[PDB]
Amino acid sequence: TLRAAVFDLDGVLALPAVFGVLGRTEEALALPRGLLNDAFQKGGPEGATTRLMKGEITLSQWIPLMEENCRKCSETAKVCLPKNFSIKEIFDKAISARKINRPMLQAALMLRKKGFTTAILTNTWLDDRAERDGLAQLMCELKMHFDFLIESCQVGMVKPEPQIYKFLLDTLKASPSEVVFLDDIGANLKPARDLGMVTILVQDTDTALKELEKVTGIQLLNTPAPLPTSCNPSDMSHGYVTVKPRVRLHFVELGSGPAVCLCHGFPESWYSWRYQIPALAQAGYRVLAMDMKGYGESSAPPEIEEYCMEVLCKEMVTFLDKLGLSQAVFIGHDWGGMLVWYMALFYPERVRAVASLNTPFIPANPNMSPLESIKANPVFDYQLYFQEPGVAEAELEQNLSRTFKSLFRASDESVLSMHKVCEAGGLFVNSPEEPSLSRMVTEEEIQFYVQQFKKSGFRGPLNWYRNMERNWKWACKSLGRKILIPALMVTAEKDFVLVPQMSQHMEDWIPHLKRGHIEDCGHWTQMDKPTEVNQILIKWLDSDAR
Amino acid sequence: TLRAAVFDLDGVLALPAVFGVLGRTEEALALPRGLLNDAFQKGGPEGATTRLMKGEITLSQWIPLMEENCRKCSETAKVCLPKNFSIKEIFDKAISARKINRPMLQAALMLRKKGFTTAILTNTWLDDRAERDGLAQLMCELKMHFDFLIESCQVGMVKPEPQIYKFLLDTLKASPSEVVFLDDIGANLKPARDLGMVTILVQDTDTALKELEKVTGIQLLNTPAPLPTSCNPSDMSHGYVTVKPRVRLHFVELGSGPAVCLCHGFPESWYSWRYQIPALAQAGYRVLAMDMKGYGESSAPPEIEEYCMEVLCKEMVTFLDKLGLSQAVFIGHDWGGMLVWYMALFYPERVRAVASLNTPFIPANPNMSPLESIKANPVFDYQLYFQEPGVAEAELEQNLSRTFKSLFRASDESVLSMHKVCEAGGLFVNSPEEPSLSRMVTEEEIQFYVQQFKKSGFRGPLNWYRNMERNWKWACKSLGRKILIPALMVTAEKDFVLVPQMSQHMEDWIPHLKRGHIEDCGHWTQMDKPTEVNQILIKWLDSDAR
Ligand SMILES: CSc1ccc(O[C@]2(C)CCN(CC3CC3)C2)cc1
Ligand SMILES: CSc1ccc(O[C@]2(C)CCN(CC3CC3)C2)cc1
Repeated sequence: TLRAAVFDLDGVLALPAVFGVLGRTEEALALPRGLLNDAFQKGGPEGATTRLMKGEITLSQWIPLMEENCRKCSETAKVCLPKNFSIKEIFDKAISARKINRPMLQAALMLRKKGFTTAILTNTWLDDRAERDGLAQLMCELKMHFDFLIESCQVGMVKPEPQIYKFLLDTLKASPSEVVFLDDIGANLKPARDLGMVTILVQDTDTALKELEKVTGIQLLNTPAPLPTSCNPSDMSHGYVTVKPRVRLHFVELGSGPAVCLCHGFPESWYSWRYQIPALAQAGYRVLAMDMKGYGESSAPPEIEEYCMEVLCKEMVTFLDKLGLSQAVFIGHDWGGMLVWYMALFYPERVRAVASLNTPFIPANPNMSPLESIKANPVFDYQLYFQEPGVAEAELEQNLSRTFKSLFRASDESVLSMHKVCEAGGLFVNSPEEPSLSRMVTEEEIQFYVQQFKKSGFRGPLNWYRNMERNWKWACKSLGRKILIPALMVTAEKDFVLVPQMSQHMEDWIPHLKRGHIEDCGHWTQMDKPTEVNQILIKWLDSDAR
Repeated sequence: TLRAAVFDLDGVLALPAVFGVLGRTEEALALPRGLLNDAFQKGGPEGATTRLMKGEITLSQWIPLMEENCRKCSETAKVCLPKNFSIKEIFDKAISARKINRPMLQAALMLRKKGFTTAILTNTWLDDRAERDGLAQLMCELKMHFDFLIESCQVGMVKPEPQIYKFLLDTLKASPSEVVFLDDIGANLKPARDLGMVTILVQDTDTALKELEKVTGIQLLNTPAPLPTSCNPSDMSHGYVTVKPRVRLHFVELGSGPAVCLCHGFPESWYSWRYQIPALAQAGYRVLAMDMKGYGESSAPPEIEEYCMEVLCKEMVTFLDKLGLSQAVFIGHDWGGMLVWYMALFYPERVRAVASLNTPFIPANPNMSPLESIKANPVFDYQLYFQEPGVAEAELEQNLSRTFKSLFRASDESVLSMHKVCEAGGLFVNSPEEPSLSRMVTEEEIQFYVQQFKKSGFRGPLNWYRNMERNWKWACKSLGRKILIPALMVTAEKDFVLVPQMSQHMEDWIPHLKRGHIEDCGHWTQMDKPTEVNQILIKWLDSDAR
C-alpha cells in the first residue's frame, strides 16, 4: 500500500532533460556520437561530475574540469573540437531552456492532496554562475509543492549509491513498499527497485502518469483543471506598520519585483486574495495583501470618522511612506475597489497603476445628496440598514459561521436576497440557520474568516458605509480631474449589486481605461473565478505596470 | 521666541527652482523675456496654474492649457514659437533636474533635533505623468524629516492666499511670532510677515542660513558632518516568518529594489543596523534587517544544536523561501559575518552577493580540533568561558544596562579587556558597576538593547558559540570549494578581536574578493563609523549587486 511518491528533477519534474543537451550538441556539431556524454561521466565515482554532484566542488569550479575531459575524449576519438566551443555556453543554455513539466507537477499535487507524502530526490550541483538565479527561481517554485527536497550536493551522497535511498526512506519515515519512485535513468531506478519500492522508468510523461495512476489507484491523467495555488496563513510572511498612534496595518507579503498592493472589500480579509498571492509573486511581483482598516490583524478603532475615504487613503500613503515605497500598483475589490479609484484621483504620484474588480469608478453627483442617490437604486437599500450603529453589528456578529456561509456563495447558490432588507428588517430573516457549504469554500476557509472576525467584529467594517456625506464632499474636490495613469476595470457578469453596466460611463473620466470581463462570476470574484482573475491581472500587470 | 520652522519646497528645500527653467528656456530659445513665465501665470487666480496648484486639475490636464497660454502670449508678443516646442519636455527635464538642497535640509534637521516643530509648505500639483515616480521619490525622502508636509493641491488653498497661512498656524499649534518662514518668492513671504511671523527671503542658501542662525540662535552653518539617518523602532515595518513549528524570525523592512539581508553579531539586534537601513533603502535597495535566531523578537529555543551553523543557514534559506525571494545579498557583521560566508559556500544560488564587516572567512582546519585552534589564539580565550551552559548567561543577565554599556564602546573608551577572562573568571571582574556612556550610543539606544534582551536573555545568543565541533565537521565538507560569487571584506583597524590581518589569506579561497577598510574603527563597526560603512556598502552594491 502506497503513501509516498518520489520524483526526480531532470527529465521528470523539469524538461527538456539538461542531460539531453550533450546528445543534441553532438548532433548539432557533427561530433562523434557519445563524445560529450562520455567526457561528462569520465572517471565515474572519483571523476569531476561525481565530486560536483556530491557538493565537493561548485559548478564554476567544474566547468574547467569538463573542458579538460572533452579534450582527452576528443584525442582518443581522433577528432578535433570546434574553434568556438564553450561548455559554459552549452550548460547556460540547457539550464535556462529547462522548464517545469506542468502535468508531472499536477500529478504530484493531486497525490499530496490525497494524503501522500511527496519528495524530490535529485542529483544536483552548487550553482555559483552569474546566471544562477534562473535555476534558484525554478527550485523555489517547485520545492514549495513538496514535503521534502533532497539534493545530492547537500547530502554529500549521489544516485545510484545505496546510502541515498536509505536516507530517502528515513526522511520519508516509510518502508520501501509504501513508496513510488519515478526516475528517467534506469540505473538510478534499480537501487529503489532492489529495496522493494515501486519504480517507474519515465520516458514520455503520459505513459509515466498512466503507470502512476494504475499503481496508486488515483486518477492523475485527463483530470479537471486544478485551482491556482492557495495560501496557508501560517506559512506567510506577516507584516505590521503603525500608521498613527492608535492605528496599525497588517499585511501578508510574498515575492520580489514591483509592489502590488491588494485591497479587499466587505466583509473580507487579506485571505480573500489567497489564490492571487502565489500567482502574482510567481509572475514577478512583490505582493502586499492588506487587512484593511477595521479587519483581521489591522487596527479597528470604534469612531465612524476613522473610516471616511480621506482618512483611509491618507493612511495607505503613510503605509507606503513607512515601508519606504515611492509607489505600488493598487488592485482593489468591492470597498477596496472604491479606495483604489480614490488613491488614483488624490495620490497619482504614489499609484503605479490602478485596477478594480467589480467596483466601477462613479464620480460624486454634486446636485444630489448620497441619501437621494441611494433613493434611485433599490440594489443599495441594505446600505440604509447599515447606517444605525449597533443594528447590523448584532445580526452579523450573532453567528459568524452563519454570516460567512450565507454571504460567500456562487451566483447559483444564493440564500440572500439583499432586497427589502428594509421590508424584511434583517440580512438573514428568511435565510437558513445552517446554510449549506458553498462550492467556492471549504469549512476550514470559513473558520479562518470566523476566527479573524472574533477579534474586532463588524463595527470597523460597517463604519466604511457610515461616511456617505463626508466621502461625497471630499469626492466633489476631484470633479474637474481625470484618471490618466494606467487603469483596469474588471467586470463580473453575475454580480447583482456591482453590475457590469454600472461601469459603462468610466471612459468619460478614464479615457485610456483597459478592461476585463468574467462571465458566470458572482460578487466574490477572487474565489469564484481565481484562474481567470489571475490571467487578467498578470496580463495587465506585464503590459501596463513594469 | 521661536519654536517652529517652515520651509518652501521649490527654490528652498529643492534646487534648481523648477520655476527658474522658464527664464532659462526663454534665453536658450532666444524668445522675448518673460514670455514663458507670463504664459505660466496667465489669468492669475482663475488661471490654469492656480487650478493646478489647488488640486482642481492634474499636471497632465494642465500641460495642454499651458501650451494654449504660450500661443496667446506669443501672438501678443509678435513672435513665433519654435517648431519642436514641448511644455511636457521642458517640465519633465526641470523636475528631474531638481534635487534636494542638502545644506537647507541639514539646517531643518538641526532645528528639529533642538526641539523645533518643522514643516514644508508648498504650492504643488497632482502628478500623473508617466515619469511621476522621480518626484514621488523626492517627496518621500524629504517628508520623513519633517513634522508636517502641507501641499496646496491637497488642502485646496494656495500661497499667497491668507487662508493657507491660518491653516499652517493651526496645524503647527503655534502663534505667528513663534514661527520662522523661509520662502524664495517675496509675494508668498508677505502674508506670513503681515501675520507677524519671522520671514526669510531665500536667494542663495548661505545668506538664508546666516539669517536663520541669527534669528534662532542655533548654529546651522559650518556645522560638523551629521550622523546618517537612524531608525525609530515604532515607525518601521516589522515582519515575521515562521521557518519551522517552534521557530519564527523577525525582521525590519524598508525600501524597494534588490533584497539586502542584514545579519547582526553577538550580542546584538536588527537595531545594530539603524544607520544603514534608511541609507541603503534611499540607495535603491529592499532592506531586510534580521533579529537573528536567539535575539529580540525572533524565537530563542533553549537547545544548543538549534544554533549550529548548518541549522542557522537552512532556516535563512527557509526565510527566503517563505518570503518568496529567489535571492538576497547577504551582509553580515561578527557572528552574522560568519553565517554570511557559509551562506555563500553552501547556498550560492540563493546569495546574490556576500559582504562581511570585520569577520574574515577562515576555512576549517582538518588537522586541528576547534579546541586546539582556540589554543593558538589568546584573543579567543573568552569563548572557552562561553562553553559551560548557564555561567556567562548569569553574568551577562545580572545587569543588562551594565552589559551593553560595557560592551558597546569605541576603540579609545574600552573598559573590557577580553583577556584572561579565564584568569579573571568573568567578563566584568575589574570593570565598573556604572560604566560611563560611550560617545557611540545614547542612553535611549542602550535601553532599547536592554528591553530586547529582557525577553530571552543570553542563552540563545551564547549557544551560537557552543557548536564548535558540529560547525567544524560541517565546514570540512566545503574544503574543496571556492567562493566565486561577488564578495566584499570590510576590515576594521581597531577591532582587537577580529583584526584586519586575520583576513590576509581570503583571496586563496575568494579570488575575485573586493575589499574595504575603516581606520580608527573598533568592533562595533556600524555605530562606530556609520557614514563610512554606508559609503563602502552602497558603492559595492551599485557595482557588484544589481
Ligand atoms: C455610492 S458608490 C458605492 C456603491 C456601493 C458601495 O458598497 C459596496 C462596495 C457595494 C457592495 N457592498 C458589499 C456587499 C457585500 C456585497 C459594498 C459603496 C459605495
Ligand atoms: C573560529 S572562527 C570564529 C572566530 C570568532 C568567533 O566569534 C566572534 C565572531 C568573534 C567575536 N565574538 C563577538 C564578541 C563580542 C565581540 C564573536 C566565531 C568564530
